[PDB]
Amino acid sequence: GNDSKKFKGDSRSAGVPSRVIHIRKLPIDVTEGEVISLGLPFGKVTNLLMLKGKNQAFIEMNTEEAANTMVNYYTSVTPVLRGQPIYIQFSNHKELKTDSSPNQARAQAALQAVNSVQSGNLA
RNA sequence: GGGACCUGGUCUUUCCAGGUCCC
Repeated sequence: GNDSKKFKGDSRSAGVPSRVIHIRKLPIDVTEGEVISLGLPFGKVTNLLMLKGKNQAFIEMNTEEAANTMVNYYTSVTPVLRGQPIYIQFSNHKELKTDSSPNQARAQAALQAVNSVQSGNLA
């Protein structure tokens, strides 16, 4: 039926079992909240890496259906941040990590603004 | 051989390819 061999895939293909998205030609003046904001209307986002020093970015969806729908819309449209359109496709990686730049400190902090409860009972 | 400038590719922060200018 509508089913297929979705058990494998890569960044140059679609239907990947991985929950990771990649963005190319990423703008410079753009921030961690923008890379999250383009993936939010597509489902829950639970990880993020800003690849500053390069025009690239990475994010992780909490669900495979959120990642599947995101690129399935972005496979026919190009997202834009601060008014600047840039390319997107699946990531070749699996689960978000950071191992090569201090820029990991800003990406792991921006996710807290998009996931905290911010309720008035806090102190 | 070196430097500067522009565009494209890109899979973890870069790297790579092409064009232009100067020594």
